Amino acid sequence: MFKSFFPKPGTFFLSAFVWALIAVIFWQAGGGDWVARITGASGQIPISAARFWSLDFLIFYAYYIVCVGLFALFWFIYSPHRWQYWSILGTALIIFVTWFLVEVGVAVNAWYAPFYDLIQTALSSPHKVTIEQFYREVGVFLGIALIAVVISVLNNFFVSHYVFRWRTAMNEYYMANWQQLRHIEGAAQRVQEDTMRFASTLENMGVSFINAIMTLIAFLPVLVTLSAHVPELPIIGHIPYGLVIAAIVWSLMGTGLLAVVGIKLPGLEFKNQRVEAAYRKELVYGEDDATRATPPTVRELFSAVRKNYFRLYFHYMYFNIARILYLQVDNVFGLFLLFPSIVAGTITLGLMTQITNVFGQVRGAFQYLINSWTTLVELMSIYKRLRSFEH
Amino acid sequence: MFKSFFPKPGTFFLSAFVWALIAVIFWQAGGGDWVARITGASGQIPISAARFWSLDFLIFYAYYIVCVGLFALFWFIYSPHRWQYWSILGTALIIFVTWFLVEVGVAVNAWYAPFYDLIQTALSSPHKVTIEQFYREVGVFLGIALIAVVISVLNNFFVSHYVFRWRTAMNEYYMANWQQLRHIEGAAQRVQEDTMRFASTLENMGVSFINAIMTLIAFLPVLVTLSAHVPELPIIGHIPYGLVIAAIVWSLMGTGLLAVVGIKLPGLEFKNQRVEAAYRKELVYGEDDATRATPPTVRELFSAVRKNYFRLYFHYMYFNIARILYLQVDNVFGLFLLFPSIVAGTITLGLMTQITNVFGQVRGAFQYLINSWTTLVELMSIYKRLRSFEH
Amino acid sequence: DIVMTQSPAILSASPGEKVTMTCRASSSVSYMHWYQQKPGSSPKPWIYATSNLASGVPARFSGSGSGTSYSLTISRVEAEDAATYYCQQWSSNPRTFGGGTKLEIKRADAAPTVSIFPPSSEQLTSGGASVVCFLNNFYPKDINVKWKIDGSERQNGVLNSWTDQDSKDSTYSMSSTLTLTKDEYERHNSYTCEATHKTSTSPIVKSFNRNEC
Amino acid sequence: LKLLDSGAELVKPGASVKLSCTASGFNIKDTYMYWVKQRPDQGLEWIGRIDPANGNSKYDPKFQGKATITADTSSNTAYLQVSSLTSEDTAVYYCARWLVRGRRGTMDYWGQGTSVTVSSAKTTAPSVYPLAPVCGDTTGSSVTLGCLVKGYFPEPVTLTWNSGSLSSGVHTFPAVLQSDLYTLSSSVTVTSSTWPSQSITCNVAHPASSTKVDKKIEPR
Repeated sequence: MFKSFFPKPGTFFLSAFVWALIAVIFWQAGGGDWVARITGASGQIPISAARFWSLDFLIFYAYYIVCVGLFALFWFIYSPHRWQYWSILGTALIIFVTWFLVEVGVAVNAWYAPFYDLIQTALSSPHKVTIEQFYREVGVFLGIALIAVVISVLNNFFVSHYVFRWRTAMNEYYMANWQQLRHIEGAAQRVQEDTMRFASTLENMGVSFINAIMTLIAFLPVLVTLSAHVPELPIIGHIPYGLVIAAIVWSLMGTGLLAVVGIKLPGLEFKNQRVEAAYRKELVYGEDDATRATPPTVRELFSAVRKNYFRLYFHYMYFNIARILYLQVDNVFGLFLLFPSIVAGTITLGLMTQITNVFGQVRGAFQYLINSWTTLVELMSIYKRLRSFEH
Repeated sequence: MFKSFFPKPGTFFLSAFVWALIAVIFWQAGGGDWVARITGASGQIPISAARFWSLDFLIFYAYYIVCVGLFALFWFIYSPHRWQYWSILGTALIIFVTWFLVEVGVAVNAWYAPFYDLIQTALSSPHKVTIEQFYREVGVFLGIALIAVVISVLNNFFVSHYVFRWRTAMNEYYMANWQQLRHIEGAAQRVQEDTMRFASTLENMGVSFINAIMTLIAFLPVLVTLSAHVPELPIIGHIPYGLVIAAIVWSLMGTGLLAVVGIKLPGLEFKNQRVEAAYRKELVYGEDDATRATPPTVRELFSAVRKNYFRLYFHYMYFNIARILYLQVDNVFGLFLLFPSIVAGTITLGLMTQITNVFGQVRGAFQYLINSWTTLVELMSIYKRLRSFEH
Repeated sequence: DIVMTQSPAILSASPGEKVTMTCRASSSVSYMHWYQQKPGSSPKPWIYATSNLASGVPARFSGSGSGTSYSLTISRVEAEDAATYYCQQWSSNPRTFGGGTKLEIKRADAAPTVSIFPPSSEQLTSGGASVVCFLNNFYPKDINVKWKIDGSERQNGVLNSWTDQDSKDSTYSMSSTLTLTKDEYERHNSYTCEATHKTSTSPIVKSFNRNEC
Repeated sequence: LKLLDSGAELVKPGASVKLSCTASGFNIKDTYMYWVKQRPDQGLEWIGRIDPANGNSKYDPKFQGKATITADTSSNTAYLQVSSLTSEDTAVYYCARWLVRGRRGTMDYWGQGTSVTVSSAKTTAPSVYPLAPVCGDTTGSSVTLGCLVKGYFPEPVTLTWNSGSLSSGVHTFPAVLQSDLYTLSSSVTVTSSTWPSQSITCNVAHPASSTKVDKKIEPR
């Protein structure tokens, strides 16, 4: 958020947010989809990899380009810079690619149903199927996986170059003022390390947080529209939205409890670090002297470090128990909610698999945020270090 | 393998190896199973968690305890020590527990088949099953998972305590001769760090290597005995052991080929670290003296570090492509080999799942070996450091 | 169950005309097959999945249709296509057949040839008399037979049996049998079978007397 | 291809019976083998099917608990068992084969059928008689002869002319039932010159009671 790259930490970000809000609430709720009425938009979506050329996606690509164009060009004219192209357009491109990969995942999850319906029919009545249909299905799956691979590789390349450009920008800015910053202690380590650390950490946390929110906003409507075939739950009975509530509660409980039961560990890690450092320092003093290192004092220091490791080893068992127990129950819990519907003969093998996969992905979309928090802590430490060390 | 812990660095390990070989080729190949003829060993093994009390297991427990007891008593009497209890019996116990966990995994994999056969029966004919049968199956699965959890947690506890005992033993031994070791540079950081590093690293490598061999030797005969239901492969035609060859080639090719195609990266990482270190040192000299750092030299050093990063950023693409493509195709390769067999009416829904799971575990057993090698080189560096730093 | 209705239930044609039958379902199938059952023999497919003519059958058969409406067509019928046709659906695990549509072949009129046969000596020794008269090669199917004993219409103890339509010249045939005891047989003298048909209005009469032989 | 069925069967109300269908010319591991029932009202009814490769069988719900279908994968054969026979189970049973894996040729082949007569009456032996023309009517260009069989149970009776030497101009009518006794006839037509210049005889075979009779026609 410095002054060199990303023009300002003030009006720029606020303007970005306001323009994003206007665009979003013009599209979704306000219904800009009436452009689809002007054009000959079909309104239906295929299943193969031929989806990403249909008018429904191409209209959105055009709209995104237009919005980003207006926002970027206002800032290009209003207040020039040096790294404006990277700072604006690289961030826009990274956001777009993250959304695209989420859409690819949705496409595959939708493809899982016809295949397993076909396999069930092949197992039950073998005179209705021929092997060419299996070959065709495998063909379409490869058709999706190819574009997934290509986009992923190119995205990794671009992200790495973007990070390095941020680093070189603020390195150049600092070295422009090296003469007046010499005296502040520990300047070399600052300029040589904290730049990369700060840039990489911030970019990683931002990307992960965006990706988690996008996954939730893409995969909740699928459960809402797929819970129509599961009216009755094994113990509760009848509840209007049983699947959605149960999925949210299970995933949230799992992740949140595993997080809260193990909040005390970092303090114990720090205590171990400090005691080990004290032992090291005393040995260093006693090295070249014949009196500093003496059996009683080194014995006391080692007793401290031993007695203080044993506490961490004792506490870690609760975390181990919670983690392993949840990891083992989750294997069959996702299928435990579907027993009365399997018995009554309502869902076919092919909607069991969609449902299981959606459970897995929504559970994996609650794990990004907890990592985002841990990355934020590391970010804040370096932020205070780099803000104190500027006059 | 030091002189303090582990009674001797010489005859001890060789004697352990020879006696292990004698016991193994007396039991398995030499037919010690005749002992089961004295007792009433039926030879049939249940699927529930009551498996671990049948005489076919209990004889094995007796045999292991007898062998280890005799071997340990010989050494206890021949050449006494101080950490004999830990050094002998802790190691024997860790080996046993690793074997036990592998057996639990085998039991669950054997459980997968009846469950999915029951689900298929339920889906094909809506009047044949009720819910109580599904509850029974879930019950037996929980029965197994309980003991898996308990053993895993206690094993982690004991391993950590044993490693710390190794560290305290050899730290005591070194400090027993501190006076003569005072002058050698870097004695303090050695005594404070290398001891823990060596102990932890060597223990981890040993356990991982043993566990990999055990998984392979436990899971290949299941593939051999299950390859009777897949006579024809989609492209080849007819091979006596098509499944075993296909699984071995697929997993080996994946892991080994990814390891080979990404062999050249660590040297590039060395180059990056060296050029960054040069930058740092030059800035450190420039900190106090006003004639050291001048824009010429700092420009040159930054040019070098940038040019040396871009090479890594460009080579990373081969590895990314290979990894992502393999990961995507793997989702359906295991299912691609079973089209003609499903059509021909040989395997049910429940021998698809066992085959997929066994493929996965055999693939995962080829992963520990490259972890073992990677840990071994690290261990070699520290071994030579602790050897040279001793007279 | 998928109930399947076939029309028309009885049909006719002449050598050279074109013939169609319809087999309409009660829900979508996509799996329809067509059979043929001649008299006294097992069935035999023609049309598999409604279009694919099976192994070599005369090329005048053809099937068509999709959804829930199917037709079988015969281009130029012959004298060898007098049989009964079914239609099987396949897309469940009950499998339901059709009702069948007997096909006929038209031809020029013919007159029945009548013969009368008295009981033999072994019948006389057995204790019961039986007189049988045959009616051969008449078209169409409708015909009636009458019994006369000394001019008296005798109506009880009559048995009639018909063949099926022939597969070479499209004719029919009747066998009529009348059984009595010796005591009733020897009390009368003259016996007569009479045939009434569409071709002529004069009942064809055959008779004999016991005393003559 | 060939499918051989069993023979005709007569059962008493209450007994159970097993029918067999043996397949020669192919491998029953590549097909279905279902069974179809046809009552005297010629409409056809579907009983059940079996998949010999693994053993999954399926039934019409109306027939469930009344019939059982099995296959012998070792030597090509299929069996069906009917239990608790009543008087409404008089019909003809056809086996068939349907190609599922290995699709070429005709996709459906039917057997021949085995009548299953359920009855309580007792078996009997036939009465065969010849027929000769009336006196003096040999002035026509062609004359007919008849062979009549009466008073037997159960079906079927095999009637042939001159041990199969003559098969032209012959009519054989279906047999009818009356008071638990069966009756049928057969008529042959020949030229006036042929007879009595040559021997003409009808052969009657009734395997159910193991009877074989030969009758030669003589002028009056």
